Parts: sequence; C-alpha cells; structure tokens
Amino acid sequence: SFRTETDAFGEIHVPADKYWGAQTQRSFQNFKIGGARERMPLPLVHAFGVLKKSAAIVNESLGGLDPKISKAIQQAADEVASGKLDDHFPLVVFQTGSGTQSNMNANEVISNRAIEIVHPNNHCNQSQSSNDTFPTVMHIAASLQIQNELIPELTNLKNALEAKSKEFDHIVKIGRTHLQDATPLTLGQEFSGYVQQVENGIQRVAHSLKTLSFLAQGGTAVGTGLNTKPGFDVKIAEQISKETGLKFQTAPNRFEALAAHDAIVECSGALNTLACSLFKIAQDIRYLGSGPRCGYHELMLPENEPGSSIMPGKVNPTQNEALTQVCVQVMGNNAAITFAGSQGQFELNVFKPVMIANLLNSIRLITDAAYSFRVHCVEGIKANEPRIHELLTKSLMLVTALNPKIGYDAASKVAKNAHKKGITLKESALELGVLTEKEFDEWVVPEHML
Amino acid sequence: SFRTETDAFGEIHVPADKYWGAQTQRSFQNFKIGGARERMPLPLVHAFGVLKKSAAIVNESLGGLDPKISKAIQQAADEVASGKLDDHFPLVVFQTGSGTQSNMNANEVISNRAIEIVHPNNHCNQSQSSNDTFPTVMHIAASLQIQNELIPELTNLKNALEAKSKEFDHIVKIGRTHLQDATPLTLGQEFSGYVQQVENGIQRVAHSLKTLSFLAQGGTAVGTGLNTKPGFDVKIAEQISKETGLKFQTAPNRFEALAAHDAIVECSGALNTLACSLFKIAQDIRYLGSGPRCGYHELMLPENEPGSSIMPGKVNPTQNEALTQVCVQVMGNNAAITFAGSQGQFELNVFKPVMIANLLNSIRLITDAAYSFRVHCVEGIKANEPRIHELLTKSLMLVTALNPKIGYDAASKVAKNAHKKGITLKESALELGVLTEKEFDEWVVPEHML
Amino acid sequence: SFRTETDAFGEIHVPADKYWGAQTQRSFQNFKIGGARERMPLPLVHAFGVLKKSAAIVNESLGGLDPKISKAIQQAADEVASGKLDDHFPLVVFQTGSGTQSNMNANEVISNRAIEIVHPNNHCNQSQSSNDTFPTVMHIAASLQIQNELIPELTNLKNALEAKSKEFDHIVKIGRTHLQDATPLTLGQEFSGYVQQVENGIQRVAHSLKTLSFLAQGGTAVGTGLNTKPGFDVKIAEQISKETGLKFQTAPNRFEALAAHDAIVECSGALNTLACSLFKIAQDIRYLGSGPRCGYHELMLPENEPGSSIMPGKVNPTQNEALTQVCVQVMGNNAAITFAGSQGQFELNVFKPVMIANLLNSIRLITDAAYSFRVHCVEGIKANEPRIHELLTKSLMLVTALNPKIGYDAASKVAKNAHKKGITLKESALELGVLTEKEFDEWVVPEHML
Amino acid sequence: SFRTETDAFGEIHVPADKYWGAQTQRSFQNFKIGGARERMPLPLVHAFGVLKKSAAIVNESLGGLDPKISKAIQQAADEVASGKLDDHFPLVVFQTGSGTQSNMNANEVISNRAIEIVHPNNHCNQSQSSNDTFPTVMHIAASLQIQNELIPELTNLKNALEAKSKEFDHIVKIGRTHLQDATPLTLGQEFSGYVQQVENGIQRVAHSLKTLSFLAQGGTAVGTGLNTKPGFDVKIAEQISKETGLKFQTAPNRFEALAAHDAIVECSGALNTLACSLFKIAQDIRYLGSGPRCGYHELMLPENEPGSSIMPGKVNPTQNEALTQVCVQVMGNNAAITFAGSQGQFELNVFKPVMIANLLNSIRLITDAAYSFRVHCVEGIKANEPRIHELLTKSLMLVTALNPKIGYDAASKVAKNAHKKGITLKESALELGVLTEKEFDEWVVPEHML
Repeated sequence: SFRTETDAFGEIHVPADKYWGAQTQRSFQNFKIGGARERMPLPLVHAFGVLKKSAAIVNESLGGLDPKISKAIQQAADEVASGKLDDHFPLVVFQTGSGTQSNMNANEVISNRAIEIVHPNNHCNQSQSSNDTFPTVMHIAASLQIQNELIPELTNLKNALEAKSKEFDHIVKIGRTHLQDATPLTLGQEFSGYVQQVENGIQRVAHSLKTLSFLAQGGTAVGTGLNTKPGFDVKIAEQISKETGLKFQTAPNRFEALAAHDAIVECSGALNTLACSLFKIAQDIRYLGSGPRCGYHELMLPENEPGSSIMPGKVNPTQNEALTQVCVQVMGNNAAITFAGSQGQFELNVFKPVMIANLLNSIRLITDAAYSFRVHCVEGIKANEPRIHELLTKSLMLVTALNPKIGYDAASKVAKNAHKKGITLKESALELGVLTEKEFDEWVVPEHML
Repeated sequence: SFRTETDAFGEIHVPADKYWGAQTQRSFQNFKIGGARERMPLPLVHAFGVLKKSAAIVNESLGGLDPKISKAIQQAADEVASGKLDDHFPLVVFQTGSGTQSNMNANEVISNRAIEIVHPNNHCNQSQSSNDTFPTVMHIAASLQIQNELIPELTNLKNALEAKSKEFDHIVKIGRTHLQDATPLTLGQEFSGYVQQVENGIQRVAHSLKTLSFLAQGGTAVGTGLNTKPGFDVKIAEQISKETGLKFQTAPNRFEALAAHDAIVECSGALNTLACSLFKIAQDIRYLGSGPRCGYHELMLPENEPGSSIMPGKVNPTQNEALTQVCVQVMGNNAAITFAGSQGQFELNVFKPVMIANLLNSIRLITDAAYSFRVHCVEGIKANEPRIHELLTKSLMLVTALNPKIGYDAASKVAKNAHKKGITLKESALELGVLTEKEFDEWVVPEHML
Repeated sequence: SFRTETDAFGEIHVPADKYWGAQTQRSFQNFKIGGARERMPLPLVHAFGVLKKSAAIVNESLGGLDPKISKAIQQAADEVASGKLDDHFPLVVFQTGSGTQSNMNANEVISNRAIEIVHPNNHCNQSQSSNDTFPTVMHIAASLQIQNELIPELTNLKNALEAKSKEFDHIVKIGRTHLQDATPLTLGQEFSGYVQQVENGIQRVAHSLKTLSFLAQGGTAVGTGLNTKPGFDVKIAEQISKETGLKFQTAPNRFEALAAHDAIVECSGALNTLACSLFKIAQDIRYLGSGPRCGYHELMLPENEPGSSIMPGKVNPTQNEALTQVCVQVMGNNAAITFAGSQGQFELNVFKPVMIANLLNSIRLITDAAYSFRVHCVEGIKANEPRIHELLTKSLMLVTALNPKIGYDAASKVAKNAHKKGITLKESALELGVLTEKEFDEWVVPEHML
Repeated sequence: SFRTETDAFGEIHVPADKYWGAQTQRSFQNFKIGGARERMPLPLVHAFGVLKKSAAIVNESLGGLDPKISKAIQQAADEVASGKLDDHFPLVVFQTGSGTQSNMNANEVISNRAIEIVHPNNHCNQSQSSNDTFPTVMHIAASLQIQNELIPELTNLKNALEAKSKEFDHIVKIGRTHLQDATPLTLGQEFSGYVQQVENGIQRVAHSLKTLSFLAQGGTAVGTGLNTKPGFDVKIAEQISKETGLKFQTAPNRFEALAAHDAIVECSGALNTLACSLFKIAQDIRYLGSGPRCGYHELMLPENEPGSSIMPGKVNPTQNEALTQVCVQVMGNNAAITFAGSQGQFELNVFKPVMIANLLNSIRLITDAAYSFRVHCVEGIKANEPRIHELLTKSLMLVTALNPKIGYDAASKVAKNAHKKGITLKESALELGVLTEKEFDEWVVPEHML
C-alpha cells in the first residue's frame, strides 16, 4: 500500500505507513549510496527535533506562527528528539552536500505528525534555510554525544585505571626503553601514565565543546541575515540551550560558520589525539600480559572468552584487539575529515554530511570500546607478582645501587661477570671478591630508586 | 523465546529463531561496538558460504568427512552464499582482530542448518584455522565486488562519458590553466581526458585482482602446514576458483599472507587513485555547468531535483556533490587502511576485520555513486553552444592566429587595444589599421588550432 | 686535516676545524639518511643552547658544578642559541629515535668551545638524560617558532586582509553556493570570512602553546626522578622561562611526557586546521581573480611576475599556487605526525626527531608563505567594480526585492521571461505589464538586502 | 659583485659568478619558502639536462635550430645531467605550481653556459612549454631514482635477508600470534616472510615504472599539439629513451598527463606499501633482539654504537629506530601526495613541484635507510640458540605431539598440571602416570611439526 502525494515534479507513491513526503521519497530513490549502513546517523535525526521544536517556540515568539500550529509541531518535533519516529528517516549520508535532503526529511515528517495530532516549508522551516540549519544540527548532536556519552564513559575508564594504579603501587618492575632493560619503576607508576593520558584526553575533547558552542542558525542561505527576524539567532540559540541543558552561543561570523567546518576538524583532531593515547595503553597491556611461557606475562588478563582445555592459561587480549581496531578507524575517519574540511567553496561547504557522520561515528565507536575495554579488561586485571620478581632479580640494571658503596670498577666487574655467566648480580658479587649476602640486601633494595 | 545451548563457558540463552550457537551469542554481547551500522559487511558473509561449501568438497575428497554430513553442510553453506541466512550474522567489525568470531558465526549457523536438512568445529572448520581462513574470505569477496560490481559499472561510466565526448567533438571551447584563459580545445577533448582517467582507473583496479588472487587457506594458525593434508591448499584454492568463476592461486608464502595484508593496502591504493580521478571530473562538470548568469554555464546539467518556480533555470549539481563526498570518504578509508596495514605483529596481523571492511565499504560506495552519477548526471548533460561561442569570441587568446600573417607588433597592438577598451579582437583590428572583416575570418578560424 | 680523538669504540679522525667529538663523527657516518636536506632543523640546535646554558646555571645552583666550568659552558651554549656554531651540527633527522645523537652533538661542541674559552658527559649533560632532555628542546623551539615567528606574521596577514575588507565594504557582489548564483553580499563581507578564519587560526595555534608549556626535563631516563637533585625540574623549567621570555612549567607526569608526544599531535592538528582555512581563502581569490575574458575577474591580482606583451592583462596567481602547495604539505606532515604519535613503546617514544622536524618544517613553511602571500598578493589586490556591477544586474536573484511590492506570480513571470530571453530583470519587467524604470530602482536597491 | 641583466620587468642585479638570468633571480627573491632545505630536489635538476639536451637533438632534427647553437646547448645541458652546475639551481619547491620557475632556471643557465662554450626561450625551450615539459622531468628522474638507486639496494636487502634465512633454517622457535605462545616454526621461516615482503615490494615499485614510462612532452600548454612539429613527441620520447638507458613512451592522452599526476599517486602508493612491509620487519627484529634479561633476546643485534662498560651486553637497535622513523615519513609524504593528487584544475594540475618532491624524498630516504639497515644491522645478526632452546622447552604448546600417542585427556592433564606448577611438559609427564624420559623424546621432536 502507498499514498500518492505532490511536491512540484508531480505525483509520487509514498508508502502508506511512513510519515515523510514526496521530496524525501524522491531523494531516497536518487541517493541509495552505501545502503542502510550509511543511513544518516541517528543522533543527528534527534537533533533536528530539538532544532525544529526550538524553531517553533522562537518563531511563535516573533509572532510568525499560529499557536495551534506550534503546539502541534512541538510535540511532533520532540517525538523525533525522543526517538519514536526514527524509522521515518531513511536517507543516507551521501546525499546533497548541504544536508538539504535530511532537513526536508525532518520537515516532511514533523509536518505529517503535526497534522495527525501543517506546511513543510512555511511552518517547520520558517525563518531558516538548509544552509544555516544543518551545521547547527551537527554542533548540537556532536556536543550531546560528547557531554552525555563520551566524557562520562571516558571518566570511568580513568577511574578504573587509577584504581589499579593504586592497587599495583607497591609492585616494583623493570622499565623498557628502546624495548630494552632499564632502571625500575612501580607498575602503578606505569599505569599512572595511562591514567594521565586518559585525563588529558578528556580535557582535550571537553575543550572542543567550545568551538561547537557557536551555532550558525540565523545565517540562512549565505551567512547574511536575510529572511530572518532580528535577534532570531540569539533567541533560537538561547532556546536551544534551554532545550539541551548545554550552553550554546550563536556564531559571531555567520559566513565562516557556513563556508567552513573548522570546528569539526579541530574536535576530530582532539578525538584523534585521544585515539593515539588509547592505542599505546592497549598495546602495552597486551604485551605486558602475553604468555604464558614465551612472553612478558607481567599482567594477567581476564578470560572473557571460552578456552579449550588442551590449552590452559591461554587468553587472547580480545578487548585490546577490538580497541586498537577502533582507534585506527578514527585515524582514518579524521583523515577523511580534514580533506573535506579544506574543500569548502565560496559561501558554502558542501561536504557537511560526510564530515559530521565520520565525527559521530568516531564518538560512538570510542565510547563503546572505552566501555567494553573497561568492564571486559581493565576492571579485572591482576598482577603476576612472582613473574615480576623473577624478572627483577635476573636483570643487571640494579647494579648502580652498589656504585656509591663499592666503586664503578667493582660494580662493572659484577655486571660484566654475571652477563658472561648468565648469573644474577647477587651470585656474581659473591663468587667474586665483592660483598656478602646479608649485606647485598643492605644496599640493593628495589624500592630505593624513587 | 530462547533456546539454551552449551560451549565451554557453560549455559547461555540463544534466541529460538536464530541459527547461531553459543560462541556467537557470547561474542555478540561482548563486542557491540558501533551498533548495526558496523554489522559485518554482507559480501564477507557470502564468501564464508563459498569457502565452507568448498571446505566440505575438498575435505570430503581427502576422505576426512562423511558424505552425508558433506551434502548437508554444502547446501547450508551455499544458502549463505545465496543470501537467505543473512539475518544470522549479527556480528560487528570491531571483534577479534583475526576474524575468529565471524568465522565461528559461519560455522555455528552452517552447522545448525546442516542438522535441520553436525559439528561446528570438527566438520565445518575441518582442516582450517580462523587465521588462514579469514584472509581468504577477504580476497574472495573483494575480488567478487570488483569483478562483478565495480568494474562493470565503471565501464558504463566510461562509455557514457565517451558518447558525450563524441557528441561534443565539434564544439570548440577555451582552455583554463591556472584557472586563466588559454588557447582552444574541443569540449570533446576535455571529456576525453575524463574518459582516459576512468579507463586508467579500471586497469588499476583490475590489476589489483592479481595480488588478491593469492589465497592463504592452507596455512592454518601460523602459515605452517600443520593440521592440514598435503595439497589441501591447491585443491581448495582450485575448488574455490570453480565455485566463484574467478581464478585463484594459493599464496606462495603462507607467512607473508597471514602476518600482513599488503594486497589490501595495494588495492585500496588503486581505488584511492580512482577516487582522485573522479573528484576532478565531478568538480569540473559542476563548475562548467554553474550559473545561470554568474558562472561558466558551459554545460547544462539535468534537473533531477524539483525546482521552485521563482528560481527558474537553477539546478544544483547534486550528483556531483554526492560523488565528491564519496570520493573523500575513500581517501579517509585508505588512510585507515595503511596504518592498520603496518600494524601486523609477528606471525599474525590482527587488524583484518577493520581492513577488509573499509575496503568493501569503499567498493560499494564507488559503484553506487558511479552508477548514480552516470544515470542521474552524465547520461543527460547537454552543451550550451551559444554561451560557449559567446565566451570564444570575447577572449584575446585567438590572437596568435594573426601572428604569421600580420606580425607580432600588430597582433599585440590588437590585443593591447582590445583589452583596454573591453572590445573583441575583431572590433579592435578594424578600428585600427590592421585587416578586414571578410579577411579576419580567412585567418582566425577556431578549428585551425589542432 | 683531521684531529684524532677518543670515545670508547676507539680512535677516529675528526675534522680539524669542527667543534664536535667522536660520537658525533661516528653517528654522522652511520645515519646519512636524506643528505643535507634532512639536516636537523636549526631552531632545534638553538634550543639546545638555551637548555645547556640553563643546565649550567641550575646545576651550579645545586652546587654540582665548578663556577669556572659553568661560565665557560654558558658562553659556548649561548653562542649556539646565537647561531654562530650552526655548522657544527651535521646530524640528520633519521638518527636514534630518542634524539640521543643530536644531544651528544650539542654536548661535544659546547664542550670543545668551553675548553677554548670540559667534560661532554659529566659537565654539559650533568643531571640530564637524552630522554628527558630532547622532548624539552622540542617544546622550547616549537614555542619560539610560534610566538616569535608564526603568530606575528599571522596577525599581519589578518590585518592586511581586514584593511581590504574595510576597503571593499561598499561593493555589493553575488554570492555563490553550490557554485551557483545566490543572493547578494558585500565583497567586504566575503573578505571578513577570510579574516575570521585567520583570527580563529591564531587562537588555535596560540592555545597550543599551553600543552607545550609543560617540560619533561627532570624525568631523566624513564620519567622517574633518579640521577637528579630534588627540585631540578622546577628550577630548570624556571631558569628556561627566564632565558626564553616565555613561561614554561614542568610536566606534571614525567612518564606521559616521555612515552608520548601528544602535545605535538595536538599542535600539529591546530596548524592542520589553519592550513585548511588558508587553502580556501587562497583558492577563492584565484578563482575570483581569474580571467580576463573567460573567468570571474571580480578581483585584480598584482602582477609580481614579468608578462609577455602579446598576452596583456594575464596574471597567474603565483602567490596562491605557492600557498596551496604549502598547505597540502602540512596536511601530509600532520599525517606523518599522527602515526608516529601512536607508535610510542612502554616508557619511551622513539619517534621524536621525525615528529618535531615535520612540526618545525610546517611552522617555517607557513610563516614564509603567509608572509609571501600578504606582501606579494593581498597587500595589492584591487576590485574590478565595472565587472562586479556588470554581473549584478545580469543575475535574476534580485527578483525577491519586487515580491512584497508586486506578488510572487508577477515576479516569477519576470524571472521566467528574462531567463528564456537572456535579458535582465529590468528589461523583462518593462516589456511585460509590471512596472516602470523610475520605479524599478525605487524597489530594487542592491544595498537593501542586509 | 653582480651583473646587471634584462627580462621584461626591467633591470636586476644577478650575482657575477652564477649562470642564471633575471627570471631566476626575481623568482628566487619571491619564493624563499622553507629555505635551502626545500631547494628543488637535485635528481630533478639533472633530468632537465637530459630533457634539454634531448630537446636540442630532436629540434635540430626537425631543422628548427642551427647546429652550432645545438652543439653548445647539448654540452651545457649534459653538464647539468652530470652534476657540475648544481649550485646554479637555487629555487625552492614552493614556487609556481607548474614548475615554470625551475624550467626557466634550467633554460637560463643552460643558455649562459652555451654562450660561454644563446636564447633562453627560443633555443632551449624551443617546441616546449613549462606545462608538458615539467611532468616529463618528474617521470624521468623518478624512473632513474628507482631503477638505478632504489631497486638495486632493495635487492641487496633481500639477499642479505635470505642469507640469514638460510643461516637460521635449522633453528626451531616458538610462534607468536596475538603476541601469545603458539606452535613452532624455524627462525629461517620467520625470516623468509621478511624476504617475501621485500621481494613483493620490489615487484610493486618495479611495476610502477610502467605508468611513469609515459611522457607528456609534446602536449605543450594544454595537451593540444600546438606549437610543436608533428612527431616531436615520438622523437623526443625516443631520444630520451636512448639518453637514459630506459624505455619511455609518450603519453597516449596528453590532457590526462597534464591535468593530473595519477602516475605519482600510484607509485607513491607502491612505495607506501613497501614502507608498511619494512616497518613490520624492523619492529620484529628489535623486539626479537631485546634484552638482555627482561626481553625476548632471541636474536643478537650488532653493536655499531659505543657502549658503556657499566652496562655490558646492552645494544639499542638504532638501525631499527632510524628505519621506522623513515617509514612513517613516507606514510605522511604519501598522504600529502594524494590530496595534491586530487587538486587538479581543468587543463592543468598546479601541484606538481610538491608532488614530485615528496616522491623523490621518499625514494632517497628509503634507499639510504635500506642500505644503512642492511650493512649496519641485518648483515651481522646472529641467533642466540641457548635462549631459543630455553624458551622451547618451557612452552606447553608442544603438547599436541603426544596427543595421537597418548590421548587428549592425558595430554591435557600434562599441560594442566605443568601450568599450575610452572614446570615443563617433560617433568609433568614424568611425575604423573604418563610416559618415560627415553620415550618422551621418541615422540616430542620439535622438527616434526613441519
């Protein structure tokens, strides 16, 4: 079953049960690039509700719309923001580069729902263009995915990491520069580096919220105020702030805000920096936890996967593999974002959909993996104290402890001999004319090296 | 409704209507990264059928499996390749970096269907690992998406472009180097550059099929032949060739084939080169067709979108915008592919899922946009002969025609004067002591400049 | 002539006239990657002086060094910072990933100069490692290239752009979205978008100075305080602040500061955002200024290059071409910086030299092109008022001016007719039953559209 | 001292001792971007000689030039190709995007040398433009850097790797998937993966020579034959083949050859694939060789650097660090190459200099590091047989050897017990009711696992 409808290019069969109109139906059959996987990112659909709902309130204020119509659009708009009318946004990312098609998608459905509870162009899109409106929906959603989704789960990741940092603070281990044996440090200090990276990462993405706080709405087709009442920007950007719970200003220069999306390239660059930080932590942990007999085996990773009896003690760091796979995706997504970010042309940058998609995709992926990694990995890591101690005493790096109370020549003879024999520093000092067992400890205490 | 099942980690509720087992159900709830949008690329699911079906035939040959079991797995396997059991592969891309989870997904469902028509590990995964098997499914699918989807639609794109090249072969236009006015060329020659780029692009991706022709299957867990009958590689890689319609060899060095996916980085690099070629063509056309009054307006683009009566003759090059958005995505996807491509570790590269996904995503997107662009744009472009001629005679570049039959001094005086007055070369030559109207044409014929 | 010298690996011939020692000479012949073009970035050489000079003062304070030796190292160190001993740093970028070789290069020469006015390891490298020391020289130089070189020239670029913005503020022009004809805006408003982008760019790079303000010095070999007197970090990072004129703190977590260089990836990401902004401005200007007869020709670009008499009025936007070439290089350099930025391993990231080089190379290039572009292009741009006006009246976009004082039907008939005839809105309104000449102006004033 | 000279823009002081003219001097002071480090890549300067020398021969053939003039230009041109007049090419990369300035640089000096032994434009640049000529110099140099520099040193790298592969062919070691313990393989097989990667890399770059074989020369300003004698392309591209020793054809479509440099993006993509291959090999070796007591220490790396007596047996894999730093640079350089590669505009791509520079820079760097790494690392690597054997017997993976001659239950009890006790499989089997010492060997022979 269908339902004939009109636009301008004439008659067209629109599905009976869907809330969209002709324009959405015609564009849906013109840009089927990528299939359902590329279906316009949901958190962007929800932002249209917030914007259209807000568009109603602020235009009704300026007396441009009849209150009855408003109360109708508002409810319908907030039901989008709610997530009930998600199946009515079938449009893909690779559509018009200005996001015109999805904006018209929002209007058509928020219009047909308003009726049910009238005009797609004159009412819902009143005092707005497809140009100022889209880059406003980008900033809102992005801000919401970060403040509400990312940041929260990013903090948990830091706390869970800091707990273990506290938990392994007494365990002294060997440092590895150039992958080689180095002087000691606590395993807790090792993990406090991971914690600091995560912390910095939070401030980096939290800071990005600032460039996103500036909204284009009010600049219409070219950044010029035309077809808008004076102060609409300030009112709408104020109305949206009250609707989201976040503070949003209007863009100081409406041209810069439409002609380019530098605020996305920045933010992406911050997420990109975070991805580097998480790659290092995830690779370390999997190396540190590798084994059981032919690897570091310093840490013991949880076995969230079912193991074969024939291979006991074998656990693949699958939460590390999934995390590192995510991280790379972001590096690639950011790459895609910067080229598109330089491709603006005159008054408008027609690479919006592809930019905000990769940005939204990066945020979703990060949050999911950050969560998955915390719960399924870090929240259960435990130290292999016997292995760690085994490897401390076998190393020749703790030879500098003797140096002041022995002399460089004797201490090197100890190291030189122990290396050639494949014996420990204690054993070497003893077989040689150096010191005693109940004295070696008097001077070579691991925890006496900061 | 559910259905309790077993694996090793115990009991687990598996949906009643789905064909998968415990392992798939446990992993599905451990790696929900990205949601349904990241759901493992379908053409990869289909390749598992081809491989498992082939795994049956070749293992039955080596006498390792009971014929009854085989006939069962075969039908079930080919029903995956068919696309009937697609809703039973709910796994995402960011799972185990070896693709183990999706391979086990294929086995569990091809096993439960086999019954219905028995063992997930001993029968379906017989003589194969999750390590040699996955990079084999990557090459098969990729090869199939290119030979059957891409290349075909890429040729049409070239033919449609070459038709117009032939069609506008008589139309002489101005060349634009440094975006400035230059000597003439036919609009057909302009379009024959687009055609050549497309042609080169085809040979570039067609050539990539070669590195993909080499299959890992037979190398098991580390590239070593262990747990495989001798010649299984040659038989299976032969059996798969007969099953796909394409020629596939087995990889000469099974280690290089598991430890790294350089064949994906190459192919991606070829798709990446193609994307550059299509960006240039798409941008040209939109500039060439811009207007109506304040742009080049050399070409007239189809109006596939409904236009407002108040703005006649206005047509946004929406098939150009969608195409360029696609192209950038590929540049980004390739970026993501090269880092992952260098991150192999020892005997295995655990960045497989993310690599083949971006590769499959690039191919789908390209084909879709290549099609969409042909039909909705190039297949209807028409020249604005009056505009083109208007701009030919206004230019001062056709001044070199007079040079031999006049002299450098006179010809520059013509150009110098016409520029200062904002008059044409004809008008200038006449008001000055140079030549006649019925003689100017005798020497300045546009089509006398190769 | 040479000069035999010693280290440990024995005898080696060191050039007679050079100030370096054995280690520098041995490494110079082991890593000749890239030739003189890759010779370690000078501003990095100068920073070593600042650091070594400061290393002297602060270690003399802690009583670790004899005042005579100090006064000697100080003068020699400041002569490096001065730029007199530049020809004594022959080391390339692709050397040890920790920057050990260049640090030892600084020590050897600052030692042999100190003599002349003693120990390379015990005196100049006193209380410091090649690990904490290098990432400190990176931050200092980078901070100095930005505060002293970049930012300054970036502001001039903004002022020169804002002057012209003021200068063309009265000139009304047509807007170009989707490259198509749109509603009007002043050319000054167009240029105020360029100005805003530049302004944002400054705050973006100026902000990056913050992450760079944190110095590693004091963390030695692993981020652990070992082999350093307590408070050396705070004193040295304080002494360096007084030496540079810039405020520098010490890194809160010394591990994060050696294991990763996220502060470079961030800053680079900011320079990367700036490059996008400058690409758009530079491309616009060259398109806007293209012609003379077959292009926009809205602006008139300076002719800094010698033109052929036969081709008058032809000027290639060579300062635009050089600028856009620079911008891309930065996009590539940033790419190189992010991979290296994720490749840290345990306690140390051995991809330092390559990271800070690309960062320094980006800053130099930007400043040079920003300067070159200002002086040789923007500082002389002038508007082609007659062309601009010619194109305003030819467009059909100023049809919405009549709308309120005429009606949508009449106004579209004007537009519909004028389009078909290739006539202006004025001419169309007149030949049709619409309005008068001395009334058309009463309602269609360009500067009545915000 | 100087020497006044003329061009068109008037008088200018040209250094007395330099061979260039006005145009070079004026451009040298207009584009000083990056300083001497960005000085136009030498192998590009040499190619101009080959081209100009060839331009002489072929134009003299077509009777366009006086033999006396030719014999003069030829000698002067070949002295550039020789490398004697290198100090007369002071131009940087960021100049005119068409390479016009360096082409005019070649002409001015090859003209002033010709005299000494006449016209910069009419003689040396006869029958050629700055447009067809530059992308011809790019292909020639690139082809020469690969055939003569890269490929050769790349083969040595493969042979040196294959020698060691043969040398360690008897040594059985443990495999490491997911960084975990796996089934055995010879260290020679491990190194045969490195060898195969290198081999594939050679064919990949060798293949790229093909797209580069097509030369633009003959297409002049727009790809149109104008201002060229018929067959000049075929003659010149033939004359150049005889001059270089390599086979070069002329480009089939001269437009595609000027409007875009896809052949550089391809080749770069091949070098990019090679860089991934070399990163993996270099990282493995440094991990495999890490230690002495707290790392793998499977291999023993040469100590090309002077070591401190206090730290015996410590050797930093500095040839690995330099190699990996190089590899990343290439990944970045390729990135820079692809954006520039999509930025072609109409008839000409004005991003030539920056594209061929990064390409030449990548080739130089690769060759240098490939050499440095071979000689200073691989050509001296030796196995630590006692460590390898130590780690073989400690692993529980060789438990599948017993399986057929014992049963899954017994074999797992052995593995289960040995794991819990931290004892070897031999010891476990003995203390348990399983088998004997002089029988354990009868079944568990390492070299019985392919």
